Amino acid sequence: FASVYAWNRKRISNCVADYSVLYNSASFSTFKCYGVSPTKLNDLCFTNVYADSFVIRGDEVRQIAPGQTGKIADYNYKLPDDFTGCVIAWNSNNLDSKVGGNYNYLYRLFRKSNLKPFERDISTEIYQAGSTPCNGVEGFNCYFPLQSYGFQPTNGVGYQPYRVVVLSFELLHAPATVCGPKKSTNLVKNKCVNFNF
Amino acid sequence: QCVNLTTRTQLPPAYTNSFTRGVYYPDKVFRSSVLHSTQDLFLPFFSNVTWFHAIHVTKRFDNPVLPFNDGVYFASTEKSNIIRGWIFGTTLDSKTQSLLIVNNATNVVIKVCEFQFCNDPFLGVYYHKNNKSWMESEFRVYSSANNCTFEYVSQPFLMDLEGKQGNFKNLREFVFKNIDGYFKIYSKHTPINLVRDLPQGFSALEPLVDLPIGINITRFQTLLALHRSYLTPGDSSSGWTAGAAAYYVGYLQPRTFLLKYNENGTITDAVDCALDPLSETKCTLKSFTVEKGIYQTSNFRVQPTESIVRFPNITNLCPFGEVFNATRFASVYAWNRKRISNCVADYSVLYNSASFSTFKCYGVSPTKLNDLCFTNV
Amino acid sequence: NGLTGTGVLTESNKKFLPFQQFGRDIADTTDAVRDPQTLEILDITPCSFGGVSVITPGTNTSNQVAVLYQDVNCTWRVYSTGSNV
Amino acid sequence: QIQPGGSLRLSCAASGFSFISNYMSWVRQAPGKGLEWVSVIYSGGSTFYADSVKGRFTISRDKSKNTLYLQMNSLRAEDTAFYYCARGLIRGIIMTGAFDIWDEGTMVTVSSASTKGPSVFPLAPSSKSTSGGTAALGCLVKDYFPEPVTVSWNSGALTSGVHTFPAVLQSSGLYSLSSVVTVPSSSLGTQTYICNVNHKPSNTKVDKKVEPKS
Amino acid sequence: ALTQPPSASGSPGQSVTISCTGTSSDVGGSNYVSWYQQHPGKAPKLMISEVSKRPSGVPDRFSGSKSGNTASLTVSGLQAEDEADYYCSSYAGSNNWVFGGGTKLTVLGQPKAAPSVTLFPPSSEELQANKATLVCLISDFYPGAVTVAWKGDSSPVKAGVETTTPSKQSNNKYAASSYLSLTPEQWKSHRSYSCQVTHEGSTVEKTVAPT
Ligand SMILES: *[C@@H]1O[C@H](CO)[C@@H](O[C@@H]2O[C@H](CO)[C@@H](O)[C@H](O)[C@H]2NC(C)=O)[C@H](O)[C@H]1NC(C)=O
Ligand SMILES: *[C@@H]1O[C@H](CO)[C@@H](O[C@@H]2O[C@H](CO)[C@@H](O)[C@H](O)[C@H]2NC(C)=O)[C@H](O)[C@H]1NC(C)=O
Ligand SMILES: CCCCC/C=C\C/C=C/CCCCCCCC(=O)O
Ligand SMILES: *[C@@H]1O[C@H](CO)[C@@H](O)[C@H](O)[C@H]1NC(C)=O
Ligand SMILES: *[C@@H]1O[C@H](CO)[C@@H](O)[C@H](O)[C@H]1NC(C)=O
Ligand SMILES: *[C@@H]1O[C@H](CO)[C@@H](O)[C@H](O)[C@H]1NC(C)=O
Ligand SMILES: *[C@@H]1O[C@H](CO)[C@@H](O)[C@H](O)[C@H]1NC(C)=O
Ligand SMILES: *[C@@H]1O[C@H](CO)[C@@H](O)[C@H](O)[C@H]1NC(C)=O
Ligand SMILES: *[C@@H]1O[C@H](CO)[C@@H](O)[C@H](O)[C@H]1NC(C)=O
Ligand SMILES: *[C@@H]1O[C@H](CO)[C@@H](O)[C@H](O)[C@H]1NC(C)=O
Ligand SMILES: *[C@@H]1O[C@H](CO)[C@@H](O)[C@H](O)[C@H]1NC(C)=O
Repeated sequence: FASVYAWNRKRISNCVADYSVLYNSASFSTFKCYGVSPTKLNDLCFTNVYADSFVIRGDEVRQIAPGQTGKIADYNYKLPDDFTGCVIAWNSNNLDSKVGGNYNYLYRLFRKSNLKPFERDISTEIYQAGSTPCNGVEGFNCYFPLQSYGFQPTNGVGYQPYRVVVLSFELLHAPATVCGPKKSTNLVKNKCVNFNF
Repeated sequence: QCVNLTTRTQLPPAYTNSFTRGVYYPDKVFRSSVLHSTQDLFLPFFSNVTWFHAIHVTKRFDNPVLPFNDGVYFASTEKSNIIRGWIFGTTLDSKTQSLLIVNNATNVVIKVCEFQFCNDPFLGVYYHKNNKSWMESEFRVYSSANNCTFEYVSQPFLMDLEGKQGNFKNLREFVFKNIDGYFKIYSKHTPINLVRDLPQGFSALEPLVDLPIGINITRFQTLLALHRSYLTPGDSSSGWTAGAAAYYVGYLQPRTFLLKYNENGTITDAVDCALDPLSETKCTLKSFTVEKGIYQTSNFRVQPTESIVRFPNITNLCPFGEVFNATRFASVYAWNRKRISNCVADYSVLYNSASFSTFKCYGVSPTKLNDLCFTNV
Repeated sequence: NGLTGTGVLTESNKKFLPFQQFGRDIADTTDAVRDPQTLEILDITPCSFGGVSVITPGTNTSNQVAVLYQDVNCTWRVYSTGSNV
Repeated sequence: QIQPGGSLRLSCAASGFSFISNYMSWVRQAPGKGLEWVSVIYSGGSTFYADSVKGRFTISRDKSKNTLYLQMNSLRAEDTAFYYCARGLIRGIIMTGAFDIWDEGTMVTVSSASTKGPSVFPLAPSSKSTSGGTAALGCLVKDYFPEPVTVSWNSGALTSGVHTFPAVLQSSGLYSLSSVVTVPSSSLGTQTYICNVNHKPSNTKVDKKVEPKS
Repeated sequence: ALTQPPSASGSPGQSVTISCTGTSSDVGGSNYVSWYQQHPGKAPKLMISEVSKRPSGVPDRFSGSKSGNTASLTVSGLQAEDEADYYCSSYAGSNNWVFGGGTKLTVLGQPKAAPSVTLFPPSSEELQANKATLVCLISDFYPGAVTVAWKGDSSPVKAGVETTTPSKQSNNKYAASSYLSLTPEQWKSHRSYSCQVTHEGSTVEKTVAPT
């Protein structure tokens, strides 16, 4: 996947959304939808589908929600207050950890201001905590703004790495291309019918 | 390949009026024979837009760095394809990510990576007489492009690039918005026949694209094309001819408009419900015609000019390290209770010392914790 | 002290007891406040005030209009001044 | 002691260090002048050194246990000083820029020649030292390394006016001092005034008589 | 380095000031100025933090301020025992970290004393020893901020001189000594030398001529 400070964003185009094929391949343990109920997912068509993905600590999974504070939600990944998609996260200690620690995963620790929703800050300029500048060297009151998680395999759960996918989309209003597993019928005109368009 | 141009004359800026320009379809729903009231980022009616040109003979190649406040209405009157695109960003100097929309003579290129832009970015067309052709020669925009995130390249084509000598025949209008990491572009092309001073009329811009770029934007700059031929001796920084084009820039603000859809579904007119009291009444009446009389409008409003904050004189930081970092806690049947007095609540200092995994507030939202004062802590 | 708002601040004659910080009117809006650094009382007055009417001869005849500010006395809180006041 | 061109290991304890903003500078002090900064280590792995030291000294922290190492290499014998471990003071994430915990330091001496015996001269009583009823005479004992040295007057007899001044450390690296005593000017040469010089690290014992100038 | 005057003292139960008067870009161009304290034998102890702040302990007689390129300390009330050195300190530009010079702070409850000076020329045996040393002894000068200057016939000299730091005697006043290195041909070259000592503005000098 990707680390959280430079998070990936994949575009989901014209395809069929059958999420039952996942029933035998992976469990989740966090799966929350926001603009829509989970019982009507395979009955709708979705307009702008995007899939963000990253890896965070197990304790920070609660931060992936609208209206949150903390290290991830302040300046690593911010959701809007009118969010619509679904948030999914699963434990990944058997994959993304190794003996001695896996330092391929980073996070931002210092910033001047909070992020706006759905922006990305991949700059590595040295954060100035003091009044005197420091001209691009680390030292007195100047820190490198990115740190690494330490993922050794026997950690307390919640220090173990979690993979998080955020599904973003829209409903009705515009043309869609995803749809669910529903099957179509013929067009009956000039009669009273229930319809699903 | 990056030059600082010269042989440019000095002039003050020019301004113009926007005669009810810059309206776009605010959703993707079809409406017919109706008047719809909508609030959004619009260009106010009869606004003072800024005017930029480039006519040589006097040379005038305007492409300064302009603010991008809340959105931009951009209009271009041309005949020979001089404006080619824009660059958007905050510093434009490879310490931050920037967006580039450009039109080569063959493709449209959109790229959102780390560019090192020049002081005078441009393109350049060369004109031969021996060979019967204007051809695209220079592309001098950036020096480097390191950590790209988004990229799109259109299907190939070939533009004309040929220099005309008549009057401005093409008007192209764009609206640029940037919200929730989406860069939205609305566009409209119109055939005109004009000499200067962006015209009057009404045409609604249709949605062009939404790019998921996710960057911060506060400034932007226009990309113009240059002309070089056997009559431009120079060396490479004085031997250029400008051409002929003009473009106008205005800024959007949040307004309420009343749009009119004809029977075919086209927006043909609009009322700016905050331009005058007359328009206030037109808009509260939901009609374009007002009958003789006297009408009550809203009370007289005054807008705030400044923002002030007044907190008490507190210097210390709260004991975050002797509450969360204690050595030995208490058992639950005899639980401890510490009194928090006059101190500063900076809970960001905990961001690198301890994770939590349960943190729930009850009377207050977590996004307003460092904006309040607390009484009995 | 965390309480946000909009208005005009003026020097006050109210005098708070030491355990008081805000003052409220009958509609329960905050109309007085003690400044937390200078310990002086201030009154907070709203900013919008006064009715406005527009007189038109009909927009099917002209778009000339007149405006009546029902709370102004000129001998200003107006949108424009033009001529013929 | 260590001859120049050597090396030395100075170690201290970085208890509670891995949090960022935890500077642990090192500061020297010459025996008599005053304080002077030497080096600094920042907990994000950054090292910085003062001038006139740079390239010869190196900090290499042990992230294994907790121990902090300053390796001095090729000492120039103008570094003889107490060396302190100054731990910083932090106001949250902001380094305050002051050192609150010290450690009493280690004495680091750099010399040469090892040891040496004193050279003695008698400083005669003179009219330029004479004033009215009294005149002063003494003994100058100079150029010795092994610090503890003693000079008595007349095998310990005279205790009046006998004052031995603190030894001085020259640029040559050897000590020197002079002990003087006043005695009535009527008694310039009259009685015995013999300074007994004893050097205890060596075995030097010499008696020198002081008499008025010829 | 920075500058602070090496001697300042006053009556017990009063206010004494100490100026640090650095340049710009360490003291004027910053705000991280501190003050320490070193009793004669112990480690330094942080006495005043940034500008004007205190740790715990540190009884509120000590105060600090900054007025540009000069920060200053002020002790309001000498109890009996605040004799120290009081180094001021600052963070300079590039992680530099500069220091001060140190000011002794006594409290002569009685009346100042006069530095008794005594000067000796190189003995005869030393003349025969192909060398020469002038000996300047200072004694009994209560308040210890003495300094010394050496003189050839008319000019000052600054080479070949060593100066002891003041040392406390039994009577709890001070003593010091200085040595001048000379080749005997330079000893007879100049017609006379002298040692001068300055102490609280006042000055006393002694002089000797070769034979
Ligand atoms: C174009 O002109 C600009 C000045 O307007 C030149 O800018 C400086 O560039 C150097 C690096 O080469 C920087 O260190 C300076 O800080 C810049 N100063 C300013 C005022 O910008 C630029 O070098 C010129 N480039 C060319 C090709 O002429
Ligand atoms: C809060 O701090 C301000 C300064 O930051 C203090 O204001 C001073 O007030 C005294 C009145 O006794 C004036 O003489 C000073 O000139 C003020 N200083 C400034 C910079 O304006 C204020 O006193 C502090 N609050 C309290 C309760 O003391
Ligand atoms: C020392 C007690 C001071 C209490 C101040 C009173 C109110 C201010 C509330 C602060 C909430 C602190 C929670 C820490 C959130 C960090 C989230 C994370 O870990 O990512
Ligand atoms: C956008 O960039 C500007 C640079 O001037 C910066 O001040 C601002 O904080 C950035 N946006 C956010 C939301 O921080
Ligand atoms: C636009 O604003 C400028 C600002 O000074 C002013 O000079 C100019 O007259 C304005 N133009 C119009 C048409 O109001
Ligand atoms: C125009 O620029 C894009 C940017 O990479 C490039 O891919 C394209 O090939 C260029 N046009 C032509 C005709 O090569
Ligand atoms: C036209 O001639 C120019 C040289 O004058 C050459 O660079 C260019 O490639 C030629 N183009 C064609 C189509 O011949
Ligand atoms: C951007 O480039 C820098 C330097 O080449 C590199 O350190 C950094 O990892 C790059 N960004 C990403 C997301 O890899
Ligand atoms: C749409 O309406 C216009 C007049 O407003 C009319 O000229 C045109 O024919 C209509 N379009 C059609 C034919 O659907
Ligand atoms: C408390 O802080 C110390 C560092 O001072 C750290 O080593 C320890 O792990 C912390 N313990 C808790 C419970 O925070
Ligand atoms: C007002 O305009 C309408 C349509 O243009 C017209 O039918 C009407 O007659 C006009 N009013 C008068 C009084 O003529």
